[PDB]
Amino acid sequence: YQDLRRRFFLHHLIAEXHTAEI
Amino acid sequence: DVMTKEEQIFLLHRAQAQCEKRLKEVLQRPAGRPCLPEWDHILCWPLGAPGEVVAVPCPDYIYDFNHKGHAYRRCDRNGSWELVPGHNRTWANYSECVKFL
Ligand SMILES: [Zn+2]
Repeated sequence: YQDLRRRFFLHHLIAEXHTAEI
Repeated sequence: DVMTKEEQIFLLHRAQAQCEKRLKEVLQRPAGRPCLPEWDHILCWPLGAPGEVVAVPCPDYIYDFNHKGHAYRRCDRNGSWELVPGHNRTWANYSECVKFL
């Protein structure tokens, strides 16, 4: 599950980050 | 061998500290008003010339990113990073970095 924990944290950074499609 | 969340967070902290040192350094150079290094919680954006589209390799310390890709900002002609109007956000395109997530 360590892969999921890490990736799900990255999800938050990207959501809060990648803004060109807003 | 797996990279833990805790290691990934450490690597972000290390990149953030490097970004702070970088900003302090370039601020001591001769300059006009380029867009300045900024930490966004993923990347340290480098100096940008007024007007230019700034491309950064998707960072190698983010284990899950597409390292063959680039992320993009734009420096405006006044030397300010381009914004997303109506949202409290700087414009940044990370689509290439996340295309296989
Ligand atoms: Zn969550």
